[PDB]
Amino acid sequence: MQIFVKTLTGKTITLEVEPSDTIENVKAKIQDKEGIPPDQQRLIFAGKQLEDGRTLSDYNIQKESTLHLVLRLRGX
Amino acid sequence: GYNPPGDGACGYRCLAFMNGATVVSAGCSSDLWCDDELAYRVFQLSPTFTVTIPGGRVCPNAKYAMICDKQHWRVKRAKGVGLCLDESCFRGICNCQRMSGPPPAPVSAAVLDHILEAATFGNVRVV
Ligand SMILES: [Zn+2]
Repeated sequence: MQIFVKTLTGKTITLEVEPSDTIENVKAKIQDKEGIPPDQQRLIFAGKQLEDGRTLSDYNIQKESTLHLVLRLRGX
Repeated sequence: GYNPPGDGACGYRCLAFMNGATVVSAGCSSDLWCDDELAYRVFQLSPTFTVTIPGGRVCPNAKYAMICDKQHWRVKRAKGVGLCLDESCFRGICNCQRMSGPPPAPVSAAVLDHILEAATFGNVRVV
């Protein structure tokens, strides 16, 4: 199924996922497309930061859901 | 805005700038660099800015954008009064409309000093 990830610049990324995908795997899919290391990524859905070992289904993230990608930043 | 020198305390210099203060650093290693978590602690006491990257969205009610560009922090003045609400505003993903309101109170120099001193194990202090 597809989900969408909205980045800080307003770009929308489309990911191919399954409900059993872990947040860690989703972050690796985002790295594939945007080049951001997973350890820098904070994924937000329903106002909550998603934890790495959980699955999309654990958060009831269904087809055509949109997540926000925010970033850890340091500097110077 | 404000573009700090490139010394290790650069992000702390930005936080101070947005609160009408300056800092002195005895040296700030990369493990002690200002990060988004520390910036959020300061935001919670005077919620006037969004932390983001170049081209990133700023809360419409932010007075400043604190921008991390290739591991260098700087501050740009934004178009709001400094009336941000919560962490969604801090990250630039809120649904705010620009509002008018009274100018925001900065974090006091002493309160900011304690946060910076603790975060940098004494190496960065407010002047
Ligand atoms: Zn906002």
